Amino acid sequence: QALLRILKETEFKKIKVLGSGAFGTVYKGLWIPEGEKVKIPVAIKELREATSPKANKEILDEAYVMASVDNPHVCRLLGICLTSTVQLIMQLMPFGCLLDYVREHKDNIGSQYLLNWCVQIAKGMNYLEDRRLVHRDLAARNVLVKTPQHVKITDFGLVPIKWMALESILHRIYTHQSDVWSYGVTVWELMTFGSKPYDGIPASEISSILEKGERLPQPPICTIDVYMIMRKCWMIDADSRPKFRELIIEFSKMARDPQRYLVIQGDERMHLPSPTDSNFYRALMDEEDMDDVV
Ligand SMILES: CN1CCC(c2ccc(-c3ccc4c(c3)C(=O)N([C@H](c3cccc(F)c3)c3nc5ccccc5[nH]3)C4)cc2)CC1
Ligand SMILES: *CCC(=O)Nc1cc(Nc2nccc(-c3cn(C)c4ccccc34)n2)c(OC)cc1N(C)CCN(C)C
Repeated sequence: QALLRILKETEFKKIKVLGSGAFGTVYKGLWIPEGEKVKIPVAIKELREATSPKANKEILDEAYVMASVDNPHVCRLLGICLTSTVQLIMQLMPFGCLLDYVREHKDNIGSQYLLNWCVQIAKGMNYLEDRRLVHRDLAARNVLVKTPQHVKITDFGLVPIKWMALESILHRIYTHQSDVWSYGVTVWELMTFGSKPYDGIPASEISSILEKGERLPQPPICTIDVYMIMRKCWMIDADSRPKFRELIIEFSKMARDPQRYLVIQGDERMHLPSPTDSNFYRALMDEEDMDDVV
């Protein structure tokens, strides 16, 4: 219970709306420690509804779990303010979500970032599986960018039909193997630089298209090796889909040599940060003990 700090309304302020997500609106905010003069940027989620003391017990019970995750690629809940409409606090990611990031640097990211992102998302998901926590809403929008070299998964354990496995659409079954399905769509989002999956198709017909056997198409920058992993994530039998621990190894193998698995125009004119630049980013923005990029 020492991982979730109970906050007062007077020690933080919302200053700008960042967007809208699960159970409420997310703001960029400022934390002002009691008796201090500093202003610390934070992220604040204010629920879209009023709550009662009783429901706040269900909230705090889940909030203690959400604050107990410890992995470089999983976001941790930091605090909560039980003010009628509950307010949650986590670290603010200045680079935004990976979905917006990949759209904004479209066709200009490079293969080595993309593959390492897949490695890091799989590391976080494999961590959640080790904790026996199902995400249930993995998507590019829920992958935050701490630095361009370091992403973290957020908002797990809380309808996105076009990301859900077939057994989740048909029977609301959410397992770690259905998280693998959503991971496949998330990678598809990254390889298409943020395209909307099954765009233009009504949600009510998605289950039919999956039962008929059709899947999202192969991105032009993807070799067949990459598309196959995506397709193996979308097999109808959940236990036939790959494990997150296997996805880590496979995308790490492809990251040890990126240009053979992604075909991008100008890829050599990009490249990952030099160690000099990597140490600069980390001393300013990312002091965590993350492993390393491939
Ligand atoms: C009858 N009634 C039905 C529903 C009700 C209820 C309502 C809310 C939560 C609940 C309880 C706890 C969390 C969330 C949501 C929720 O959305 N969370 C995100 C999360 C999850 C995991 C890791 C992580 F870093 C963050 C998250 N996004 C943020 C954005 C900005 C600031 C803070 C943020 N916090 C944590 C549980 C039950 C109680 C019973
Ligand atoms: C994908 C939408 C998005 O996340 N946009 C931005 C997020 C920023 N930081 C941040 N830090 C912590 C938590 C969140 C967060 C969590 N959830 C569930 C959200 C839902 C909707 C919106 C944000 C959410 N976000 C951020 O830092 C300043 C900026 C952005 N924006 C607006 C775009 C990114 N880029 C232009 C800077």
